[PDB]
Amino acid sequence: GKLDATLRAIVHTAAELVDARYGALGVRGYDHRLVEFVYEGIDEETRHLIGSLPEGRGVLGALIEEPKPIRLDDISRHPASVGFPLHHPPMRTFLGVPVRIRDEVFGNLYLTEKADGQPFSDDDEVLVQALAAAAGIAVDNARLFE
Amino acid sequence: GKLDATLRAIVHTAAELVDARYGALGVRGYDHRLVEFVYEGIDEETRHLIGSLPEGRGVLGALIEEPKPIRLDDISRHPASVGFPLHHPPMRTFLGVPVRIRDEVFGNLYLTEKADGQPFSDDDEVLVQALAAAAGIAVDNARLFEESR
Ligand code: HEM
Ligand code: HEM
Repeated sequence: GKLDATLRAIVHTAAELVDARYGALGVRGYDHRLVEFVYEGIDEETRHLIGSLPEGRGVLGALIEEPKPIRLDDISRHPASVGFPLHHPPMRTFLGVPVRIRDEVFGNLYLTEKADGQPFSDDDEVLVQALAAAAGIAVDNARLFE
Repeated sequence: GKLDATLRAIVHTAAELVDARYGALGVRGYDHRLVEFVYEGIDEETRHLIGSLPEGRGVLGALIEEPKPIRLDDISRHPASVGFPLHHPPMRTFLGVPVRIRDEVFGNLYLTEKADGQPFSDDDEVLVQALAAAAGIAVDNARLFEESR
């Protein structure tokens, strides 16, 4: 539509910008279930194989509690990592930022598997922060929340 | 402090993702002159020989005085077209969107010359809009202007 289409554009744009194989952005509602879930790097066939949508339970729920960008050379190092459900493709390098405006958080933007086992840089972080802010404006524009 | 590197990254990713040969991002000051001019797709002979920075005099200011994106098959069939100074590459397809945040317009981001003479698409314009809004965030964060502080 308009939000979905802009969210998809951001995820695609961020992955390209930071040169990541995969990207997602989830936006969650009042019940903490997703309203918007947009992902890059995986076709519809593997998507259906993965099955359930994420619960945002580990590193990603660290991202929503904190407001902090999370930038990791290996996500399994992080205390709150829970690992991946079967068929989900393996990923180690992780760059995730919150999607936000004012003191409101809507969800997150996250990228994995930077080309060759290269770590994400701070350059990369600032770009993903710029795009996650563009995503905050887009959600706030669409309204969606009280 | 990364502002310039950020904009150069944005312009580069824009041009490539939309298949344009050329792309540029200009931010102007309170005095209507460029503060930042980022461009992609040209050598140094050429850049030196274009000479003078653009004044934002035609289609580029159409984007200035009213937001909304401009997407054209042929630059010269916009009633604002001024043309190009000598040495500047000829450009026919155009895709332009204002760079901005809140009620502030800091500049414009633009692409020309989709490969194969193809025209810019809606999807092309959506992506660029996304990158331009991120560029406005980046200009805003940089506290370059008083309506940021
Ligand atoms: C294509 C880009 C994707 C990226 C960048 C991505 C990222 C991640 C990351 C970093 C984790 C780590 C969990 C942790 O250790 O805390 C994870 C787990 C998980 N992912 Fe993905 N993912 C993608 C695609 C998908 C898709 C398409 C689905 C499902 C339809 C999905 C569903 C899940 C589920 C159910 C988990 C278990 C954790 C949870 O519920 O939060 N992912 N993903
Ligand atoms: C490489 C990416 C570039 C793009 C996409 C681009 C785009 C354009 C476009 C579309 C116009 C026509 C405006 C109109 O006719 O209404 C134009 C004109 C012009 N360009 Fe470029 N340009 C690029 C590079 C440059 C560079 C590097 C310079 C100077 C160093 C320059 C200087 C000018 C000048 C002086 C004009 C005449 C209009 C004005 O003064 O605003 N251009 N350009």
